[PDB]
Amino acid sequence: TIVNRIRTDVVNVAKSFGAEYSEAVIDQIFQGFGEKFTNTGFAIRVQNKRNQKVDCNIRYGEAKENCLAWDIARESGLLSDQGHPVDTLIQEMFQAIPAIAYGADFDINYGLVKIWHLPKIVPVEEAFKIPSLPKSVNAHIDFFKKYHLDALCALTVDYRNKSTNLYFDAHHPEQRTTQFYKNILQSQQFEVPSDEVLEILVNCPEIAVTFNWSSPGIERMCFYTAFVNRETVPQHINPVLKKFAQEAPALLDNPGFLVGWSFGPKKGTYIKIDVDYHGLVVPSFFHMHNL
Ligand SMILES: [C-]#[N+][C@@H]1[C@H]2c3c[nH]c4cccc(c34)C(C)(C)[C@H]2C[C@@H](Cl)[C@]1(C)C=C
Ligand SMILES: CC(C)=CCSP(=O)(O)OP(=O)(O)O
Repeated sequence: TIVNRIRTDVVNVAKSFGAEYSEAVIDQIFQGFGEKFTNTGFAIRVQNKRNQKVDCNIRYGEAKENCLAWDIARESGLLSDQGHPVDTLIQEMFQAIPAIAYGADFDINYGLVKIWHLPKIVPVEEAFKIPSLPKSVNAHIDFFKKYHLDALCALTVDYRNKSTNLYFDAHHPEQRTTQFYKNILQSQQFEVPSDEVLEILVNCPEIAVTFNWSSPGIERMCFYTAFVNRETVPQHINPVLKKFAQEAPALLDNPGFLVGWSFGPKKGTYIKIDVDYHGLVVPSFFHMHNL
């Protein structure tokens, strides 16, 4: 079956990258969501957030107007009340902005970590009405204006990290210059990467900005780029990129990949790479950003 091949592949990725994982967690996740993994946008992700440690996430998305993952996770025990503003945030999101899709994200050592809300691209003003957003979001209106973060293409609630992301379509001509990325990164006193990475960033069609309830500032920013096959991933930039690009499983032989470049302060400066397991994610990425 597809679901058994997926579960096998996930375990094999975790063992190959030495990622911490829990067989009991994986059993819970697949009990609730394995059927969903078989026939929707499904990806396996690895990242090097923590020092000398690779983490493995699995995630899916589908074009439903309601947030089915929330009901499944509540019923299957994968999401309990946190005693925290995240408890109702996703509900508020789907009440405040109409969704064309939703998604969910799982750390295979923990369980459900995030749920995504995917609207049609809307002005970012539509998010300022969401009551339980961290106050730092409204406090950053002038920042969003200045860096042409006006076109909101997704929202996410990170239940484990207790944080939220806003995702923007990087449509503005200024975002085709390396100076834009140097300036938005320096504005947060984040690390500025090499010129190589900068000329990769200028092609990023999407920018994520992370907020939380523990600071007035931005926690980290992420620039996302897709690659149509293993060969065009910039494997030389980092060993995790090379190893995952050459080894990641998929249902076709040469799958595409989504690469996120994260930047923070002792920070979240790191790489994320996801494999387009079924082949739907990468085209939907280009389509949602009109490329
Ligand atoms: C299918 N789908 C999902 C989609 C998604 C959820 N949140 C997003 C925020 C920005 C962009 C995207 C998403 C897409 C459309 C590029 C997409 C990515 C893949 Cl990796 C995911 C997570 C499924 C495994
Ligand atoms: C397009 C990408 C692959 C999904 C967007 S959500 P994310 O996984 O990048 O969010 P975080 O890394 O948890 O901040």
